[PDB]
Amino acid sequence: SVLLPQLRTGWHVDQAIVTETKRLVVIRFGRKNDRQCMIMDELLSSIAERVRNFAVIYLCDIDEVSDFDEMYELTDPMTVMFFYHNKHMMCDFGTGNNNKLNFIVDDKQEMIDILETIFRGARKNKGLVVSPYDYNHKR
RNA sequence: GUUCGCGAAAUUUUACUUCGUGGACAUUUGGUCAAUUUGAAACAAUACAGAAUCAGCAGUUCCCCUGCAUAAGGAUGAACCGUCAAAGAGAUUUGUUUU
Repeated sequence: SVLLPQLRTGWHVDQAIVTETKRLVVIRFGRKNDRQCMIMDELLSSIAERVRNFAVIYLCDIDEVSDFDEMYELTDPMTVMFFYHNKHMMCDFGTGNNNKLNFIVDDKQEMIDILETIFRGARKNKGLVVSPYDYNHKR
């Protein structure tokens, strides 16, 4: 958890998205007290060093910044989201919501494969990517 | 209350109509192509998932064979033997077989 930096204003979020051209921007929207928010914080905290080349991971709190709540429709304790060149990325996970992310991923390798596949499909301008894993038993 | 099935009646055995009877009798979600159009905001155009394959040499790493170099190291053969050159001056001797 301490490994990943946190974004304390909406402008740190926005500039974090704008100033980074060549690698994905991954934000976890959620609060420190939640049960599901710390788990993806640990999972993403282990993965950050492997992936630092082709992606970077940041942290955002909903109570700290409530500005994006209505715009991206943030519900559930946590939503992970993926941004490439200011463009919100999108991938059909089988969860029925191709936007953002909700559930807690299990294995490191499955999440690194999601990051890798979203990245690779993102370099081609492709809006929708198809994950190798449809988890929809979860949602 | 809806259908399927069996028994009874009114008529031409199956058929309609009604009685006695055995089941079956929920709705949704997980279902978005991406890319592009100077405006009070709609899915209307514009694409439309088409969103290179055989062969050759060389080069790094080790091994062997054969050359040439270099550093060291060895083995053996080779018939004949070492304390000047020129010019000038002085001193001593010099009848017949092989010319």
